[PDB]
Amino acid sequence: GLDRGLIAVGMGLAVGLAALGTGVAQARIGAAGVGAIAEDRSNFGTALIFLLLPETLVIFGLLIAFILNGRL
Amino acid sequence: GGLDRGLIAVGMGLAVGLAALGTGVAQARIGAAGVGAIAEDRSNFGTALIFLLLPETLVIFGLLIAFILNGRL
Amino acid sequence: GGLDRGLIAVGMGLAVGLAALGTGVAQARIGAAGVGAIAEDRSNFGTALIFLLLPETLVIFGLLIAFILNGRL
Amino acid sequence: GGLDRGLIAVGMGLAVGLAALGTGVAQARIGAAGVGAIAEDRSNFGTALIFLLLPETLVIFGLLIAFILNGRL
Amino acid sequence: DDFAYLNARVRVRRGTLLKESFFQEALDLSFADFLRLLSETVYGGELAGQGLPDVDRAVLRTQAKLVGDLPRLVTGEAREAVRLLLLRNDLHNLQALLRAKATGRPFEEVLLLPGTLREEVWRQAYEAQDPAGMAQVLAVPGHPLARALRAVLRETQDLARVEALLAKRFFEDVAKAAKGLDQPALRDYLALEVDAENLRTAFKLQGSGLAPDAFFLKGGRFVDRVRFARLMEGDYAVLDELSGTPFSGLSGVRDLKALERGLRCVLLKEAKKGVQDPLGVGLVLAYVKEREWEAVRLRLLARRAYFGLPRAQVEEEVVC
Amino acid sequence: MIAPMEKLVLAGPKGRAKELLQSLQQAGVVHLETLRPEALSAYQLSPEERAELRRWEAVSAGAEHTLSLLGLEAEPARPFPEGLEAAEKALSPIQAHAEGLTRQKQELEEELALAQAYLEPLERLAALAHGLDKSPFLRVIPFLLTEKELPLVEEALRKALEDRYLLAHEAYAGGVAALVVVHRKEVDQAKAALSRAGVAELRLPGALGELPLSEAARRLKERAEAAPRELSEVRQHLAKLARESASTLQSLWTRAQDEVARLKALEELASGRFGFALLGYVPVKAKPKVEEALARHKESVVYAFEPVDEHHEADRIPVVLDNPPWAKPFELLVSFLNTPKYGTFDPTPVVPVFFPFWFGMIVGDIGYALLFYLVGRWLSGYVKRNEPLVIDLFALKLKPQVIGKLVHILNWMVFWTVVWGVIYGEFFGTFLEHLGVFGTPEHPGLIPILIHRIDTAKTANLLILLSVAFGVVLVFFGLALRAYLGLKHRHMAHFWEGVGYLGGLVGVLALAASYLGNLQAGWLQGLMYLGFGVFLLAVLMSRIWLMIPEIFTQAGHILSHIRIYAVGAAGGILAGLLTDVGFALAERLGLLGVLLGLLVAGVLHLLILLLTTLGHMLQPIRLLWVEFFTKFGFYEENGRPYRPFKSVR
Repeated sequence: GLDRGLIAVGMGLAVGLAALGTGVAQARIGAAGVGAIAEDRSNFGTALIFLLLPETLVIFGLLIAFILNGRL
Repeated sequence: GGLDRGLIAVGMGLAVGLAALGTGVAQARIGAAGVGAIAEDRSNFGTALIFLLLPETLVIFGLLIAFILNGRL
Repeated sequence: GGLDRGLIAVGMGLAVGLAALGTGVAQARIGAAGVGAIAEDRSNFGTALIFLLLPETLVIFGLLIAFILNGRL
Repeated sequence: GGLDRGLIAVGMGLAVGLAALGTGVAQARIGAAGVGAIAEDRSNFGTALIFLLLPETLVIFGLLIAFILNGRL
Repeated sequence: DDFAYLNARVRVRRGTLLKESFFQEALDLSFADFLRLLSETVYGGELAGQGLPDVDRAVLRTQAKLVGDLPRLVTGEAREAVRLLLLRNDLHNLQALLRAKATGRPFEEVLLLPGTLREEVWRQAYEAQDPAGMAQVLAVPGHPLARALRAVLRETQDLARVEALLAKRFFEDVAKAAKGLDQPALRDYLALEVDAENLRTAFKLQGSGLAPDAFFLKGGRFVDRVRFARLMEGDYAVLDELSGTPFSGLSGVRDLKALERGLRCVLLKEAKKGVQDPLGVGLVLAYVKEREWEAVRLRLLARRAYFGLPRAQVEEEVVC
Repeated sequence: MIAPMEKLVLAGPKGRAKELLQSLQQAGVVHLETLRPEALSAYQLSPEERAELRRWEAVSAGAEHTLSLLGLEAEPARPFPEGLEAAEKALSPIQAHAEGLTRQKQELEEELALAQAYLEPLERLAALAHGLDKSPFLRVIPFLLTEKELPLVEEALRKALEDRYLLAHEAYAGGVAALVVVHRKEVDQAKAALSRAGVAELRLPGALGELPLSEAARRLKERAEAAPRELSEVRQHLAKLARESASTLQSLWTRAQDEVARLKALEELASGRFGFALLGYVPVKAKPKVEEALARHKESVVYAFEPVDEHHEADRIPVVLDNPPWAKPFELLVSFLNTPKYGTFDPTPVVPVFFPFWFGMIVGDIGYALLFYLVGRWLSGYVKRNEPLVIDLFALKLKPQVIGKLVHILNWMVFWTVVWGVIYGEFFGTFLEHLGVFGTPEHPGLIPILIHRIDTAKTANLLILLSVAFGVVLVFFGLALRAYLGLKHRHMAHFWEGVGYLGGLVGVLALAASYLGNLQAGWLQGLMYLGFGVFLLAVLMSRIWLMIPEIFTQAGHILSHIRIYAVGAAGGILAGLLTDVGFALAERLGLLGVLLGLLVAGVLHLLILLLTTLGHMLQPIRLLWVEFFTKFGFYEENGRPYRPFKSVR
């Protein structure tokens, strides 16, 4: 029993670093969304769909985390 | 055998910290544009709060991974 | 002797996370210019969704290497 | 297996993730200027696509080194 | 904050401008064809009736709707870098209100074309016991006038020497604010513009002989004190000395008209270079100065079309 | 295959010019040309026809402005042959009706919006000031102000007469009606001091802030009691005006667009005084229609059906596509990009022969195929209903012919995703768990599987070799096609670049497969000889330099076809893992919360459907668009788009 921790630090590294990636994405996309909403109310749905599009990153990170959980 | 509790703990802490870094980088520019919109007018307050509090999903997912590791511990 | 499964798994996680950071860095500015083209007129819709969905090759290449590693794990 | 199989895999995955980070850094600014040039008029499409997808040689090189290391074990 | 967000909108708006064949075919008509050709384009969105105040109100309203939006839509460093392009209007409105307060003619006297500030500030900023209070209610935070008027307000309350030092302080403050941040295509532009400004000031103050170094500023690079003095006194080989600089075909020019024509052409040429930086501030610069060139050329073609002037009177003024 | 696009030259007299341009514009299958420089004038049209042209354009602009004022959108119909002043008598009364009503009701809404927001403070100060309506001794400074800070504004009244000078706010706490009344000059100076403390007088537009408050409040009561009746009646009359004017006004709009199009194209001719001549371009499958249409005129005025001059000096030629109808509905999908140059290869059949077959290898779920078949039958019912598809969220309005093309591509795609859901063996992710319908030897229940795709020791090397092999076929076909098109036009640099990239790429592939692949380093080394010898021969007999850095990116483009297997394994095991978690944690934990796990796995499965099928739908077509289309050129000088005489109909 020695490698049981290193699978978990790989799990946590994948989760945290993919969270960092989509945080970097949602920074600029949410800034543009808040700018478009501060222009008019009529750009609500496009701001929500462009903001919720980069969650592919974290759901793939949860995929890798649950791979490494289902192994252990 | 040893050298497993510490390593699942550093995975836990690294996950929580690095997801916190991700939503910090997000909420930096999102809250900057939000405070600019609030300084323009008070009408758009609730939409500014909902675009600011959308990236809490990141950290509740990070705490999910942390608590899965701790229940494994 | 037992230093195999954990180290191939942290290689898996490192590949996935770091490629994820790569396509996040890409989609940040591309989605910013995309919303800047959308919120002027809604005729640039498909020709901004193509550029937003274009950098999603990076995480799936990282997932390719991850799934090969899971096959060897 | 030992330390061999574990460490060749992280040498694979680090290469894949880090080359993906490189092409994300490239395609961020190139996609920003491309979405710009398209948003002027729908005429620069055949040149925005080739200048946008010139940097993917990096991640196919990362996958090349990865498959060399996969066949290496 | 984000330069690319504003740059996308600015590139969309740069996609819709007027071509060269427009005025090249509008160089000979009789003002009804002018109303015809302006019925289609984006300036026709605010054209109410017909005639010269209708066309002028349409051009000013479309320019305020299509240009005065981009000082908004960003927050922080991006608006601090883009607000220093369309800021001549605020100086003109402020000096008009300054001379109106120093004259006594009523507050509803001037017409007050829009700059970068909302007009409620202007309505509030006439009654103040202290002109420092007027500068305080005028103050939006990082504004150049908000820290220039209180800078050269430190002598009196309301004079005209205050207005002259206001103009000089404005020019040097805009140049220093261009130097104070990192935009590699706007610092050189504002240096070349303020060089053009005090050069044509020296041309339009020839023959007087008053103290030039009180009028000469700092912030340009192509001229200095000795060229300014030897240009105020009458020998023009120094104006012929400026070669290698973008003042290229401008040599041996004496009168004010051909001078200002050459300066406006070299400013629009060096300001059309801003597609060099398709991410920073150069593209919105190359949009705004091209837009004002197109607006004033549209105005001059309107005047010729209405009053039936010869095309030989206008041919030199569409050269660039 | 691009149509051969012959030339059509006509001539004759000028009344017959307008008449034959009418008869050519009714059967609108011809493109135009300037034909200036030789022996003819530029044809300044006529002064009276110029007046008629600008009057017709005024008719068109007024009709479309009346229509957009009415609120509907401008669709064509069939036109009507009738006189011009009859069209004036059709246009002008409905224009006068709708223009007077859109003056009346919009200014009514202005007056009603300024009235309803300020009825009750005005009526309140009227009931408060019913002892002085317009008495000539003391002005009534009104200020509808904020909450209980009345001493801050009444400090000016304290500086005024304190034992006098009645100034207060009685009631209506939405805005405190601070009224001030002393005198004329006293109230003026105290109003100045109160404005220094912050105050403003009720000086509004209309009748309230321009007259005395009693009669103005009575007029505001009148407008408040009258205006919604006119709201309802003017909506009813605009609805009637729509329902019995829109047909004839958009019919005359179609007529006006036809007349403006004909007269503005009439200046594209060349004439002097006893005749004209014009030139145009006709696709070869339009020759009998134009021939029978131009058989009508005077003595069958002389046509010149020239076979078009060849690929030299050929950039002004219009281009069409002309594909067989099995490959027809991908013309929009290949025409998002630019157009060829009439002498460039027709690129359109390879996307039916490749793209749905690649998308099958992307999506190998029978449940995804069944959901696509459901939305396809929905969308074919939508073109049965003949409605244009509209959504204001995306501002997507589009006509049902594009939607029928979308039906065709969706059916021709869903067949290949069915067959690659069969071969890959995945039903809705993984519903082979309970009913072992797909045969692996770890749980053989029923019919076998061809490749398992969930593990990689059995799948990954074979699938990755086939994924490279499709790119090998595609890129070698593209470079051979560029060499063909260089051989066609007698332009030699394209031929050398094609054969050079082909030789260098096959040399790099042979050296890779030998020195990094298997053993037997004997046979392939002569192929390395041949490949690099051809590459050096091309660079020497070319002098077309900077191909040497391109060959690395060229190997990049032949090797970047990994992504079909990449997103295939990604989406496949993602769906399989989601239905695995849902099915296992539902069944083997509780046995009756199985519907709970089933529907939450279903809704998360449809969530990842809705959230990444856009991306792994977009991946094969960008693979085509940035490998295959850019190998053989396709990005040079943009061609010239064929638009005929419209006759908008």
